[PDB]
Amino acid sequence: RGSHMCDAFVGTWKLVSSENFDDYMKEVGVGFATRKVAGMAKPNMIISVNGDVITIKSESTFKNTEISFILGQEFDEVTADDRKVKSTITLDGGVLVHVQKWDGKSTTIKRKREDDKLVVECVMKGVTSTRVYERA
Ligand SMILES: CNc1ccc(Nc2ccccc2C(=O)O)c(-c2ccccc2)c1Cl
Repeated sequence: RGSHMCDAFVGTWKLVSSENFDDYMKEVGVGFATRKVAGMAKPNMIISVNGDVITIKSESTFKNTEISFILGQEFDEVTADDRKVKSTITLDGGVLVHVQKWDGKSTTIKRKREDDKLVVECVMKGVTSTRVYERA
């Protein structure tokens, strides 16, 4: 297999900035204790591609999580805050667009390359949080 555009996401990433994440978690429905502990965390994100399968791992003092998926194909995901969601991830003009559905609710997580950073935008019902990662 040759190179793919999504190889731009591959690597080891560390959180360097976070904005409005507590308000995003509130809108998602995360409880007080989980919001406080999750808000302290500085995750490392490890992204790899093998054939059609993309794997995103998050390692932190709060939780270690991992998803593997094929673009456009729905999968089960247990989130760091212990939601059991149905997830679909697609590539839209270079942006990984991740929709999570649960309990009649929906949230969208976008992952984009900007300069040498990986920018994550989390959106729920008018509330956005921006989390910026740099290469580890
Ligand atoms: C609603 N709850 C919630 C939602 C998103 C989280 N994290 C991320 C998810 C996707 C892409 C990126 C991130 C990131 O963390 O940037 C976390 C979280 C996961 C691990 C540690 C801390 C928070 C939590 Cl709890």
